[PDB]
Amino acid sequence: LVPRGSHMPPRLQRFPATASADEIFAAFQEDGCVVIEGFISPEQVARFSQEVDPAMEKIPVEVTNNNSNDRTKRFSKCVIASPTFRNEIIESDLMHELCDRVFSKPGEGMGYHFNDNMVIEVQPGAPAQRLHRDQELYPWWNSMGPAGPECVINFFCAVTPFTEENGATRLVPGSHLWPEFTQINERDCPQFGKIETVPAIMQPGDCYLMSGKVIHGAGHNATTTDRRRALALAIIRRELRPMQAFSLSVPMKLAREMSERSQTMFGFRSSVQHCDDMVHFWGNDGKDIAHHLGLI
Amino acid sequence: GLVPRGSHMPPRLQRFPATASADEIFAAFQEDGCVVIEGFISPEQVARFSQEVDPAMEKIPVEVTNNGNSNDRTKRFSKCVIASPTFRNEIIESDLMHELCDRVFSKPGEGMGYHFNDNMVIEVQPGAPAQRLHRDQELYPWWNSMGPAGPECVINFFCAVTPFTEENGATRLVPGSHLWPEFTQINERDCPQFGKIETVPAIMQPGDCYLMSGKVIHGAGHNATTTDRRRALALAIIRRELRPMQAFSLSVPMKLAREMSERSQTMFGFRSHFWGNDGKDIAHHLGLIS
Repeated sequence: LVPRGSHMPPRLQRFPATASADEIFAAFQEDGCVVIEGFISPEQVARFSQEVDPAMEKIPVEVTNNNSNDRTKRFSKCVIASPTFRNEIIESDLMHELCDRVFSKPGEGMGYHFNDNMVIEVQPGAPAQRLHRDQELYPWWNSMGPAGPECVINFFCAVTPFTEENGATRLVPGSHLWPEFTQINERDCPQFGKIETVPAIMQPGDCYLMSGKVIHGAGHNATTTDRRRALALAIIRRELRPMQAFSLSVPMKLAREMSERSQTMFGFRSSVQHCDDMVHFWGNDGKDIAHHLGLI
Repeated sequence: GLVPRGSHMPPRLQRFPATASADEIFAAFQEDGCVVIEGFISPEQVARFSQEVDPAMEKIPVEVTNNGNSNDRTKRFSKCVIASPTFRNEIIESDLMHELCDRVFSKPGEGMGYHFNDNMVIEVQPGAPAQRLHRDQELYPWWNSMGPAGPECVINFFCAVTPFTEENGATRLVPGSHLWPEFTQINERDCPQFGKIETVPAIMQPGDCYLMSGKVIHGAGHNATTTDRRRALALAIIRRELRPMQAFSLSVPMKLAREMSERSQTMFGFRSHFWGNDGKDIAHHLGLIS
């Protein structure tokens, strides 16, 4: 708390992973983003960081003369690398309940799947990325405005601490409700230069859940020694294409050891949509693709 | 000229030979939302395709349900690559199809902006009820909310494998419905025009197709015949950002994938930055790049 008269920056609500999902969903609806403390346990986060570390050592640091991949290591093969990720982290019931509240329709099953599973290590000195919305990946989505449905949501987990100085993500709460969704540039955004943000200060295992409609951007890692790690669990709706071809690069040995909802998340199993007709997305001539892969 | 002077002029489908300019076909497609391409598939290849899928079509039982869904007295079959050499080696390698797909979907400097949604043999059986009027892009349920200012979602190259007649269940198209100001469900509750919606049959010979926008209202007609099984081949093509209805890269044998050109590998998801592999083309891991 600050002296009376100080300006108050935007509110980023926070809940323990033990709070009711409806009370966390309620804050997600208000602000577009919410911090879930203890989403991952400190021992699970430590084990995951250690389990992906040898792959992360082999990634070189990309340094360039301009970007968002400037001094940032990126690694997406978490299912292959980390048993704690594939056995425990993706199996968070709180994650899946919130995904259902966002994405799933009645009588249709899982309305969502994985877009990506990226580990990020932001090096000391890495610059701050432009303000943007994640749904800009699906370029038509902004044109539907705040009345549009959700494209994507992110559970952005802290693996090491997120501080203001080591570059914690800067969010714009309530930007999912602005009347018009433009790109954030001088030409297109009238608020440009005048958009107040709030960092997502978190401890390891905390995550923020962020709508694809919310304006955000990574902060500058101003430190001397802090290599800030994050795990982005990016989840899209059933009808959108994933940025990783998990079902073609994850081995069937790991597919056979997954639960049915994890197979669905990675495309080892289909989902049934109802269109006036029950339609399989990602199916096989009227059957679940899981039959053919030997998973039923 | 076309209609007797003074009469109401109904909707009509422009027709082009397959040797016409893709620019001339695409102008028609933009004006009306659909266009016939005569001879999209050659007579010899159409015949070889039908014969190659016939055993797959024979092992498909005929439902007689009266439940109003799209499978009542309608056979549907999506394993054309696996079943037909002519399909995978010849029919999908039409330069005109890709030139048209490139004008609908591709942006400069980003490669192919499209891939396959489905490859479906649709054989309407004698007696089949008419299907509901719909837009194909209702499969991506938010798209209608964007209106005619929205971008293109899906297009289908709907090819006649056997003749399409007014009497055997030819599709009834509503040209220009891609420009109506509000895209709603086509039913009594939601559509003010319901019951006063002008359609046209797509009359076609084996090898003809119509290219149709996902924004166009259409529906199969009733097969009033007693023996005419109206066989069609629907090549559905979507933006690269959208999920296919078939998991073609998990069901098509790698043996067939290695015989595809690069562009057909891309159509089926054997080649990729969507659908990638941790920063690299998935075709590397699959062993398809040399």
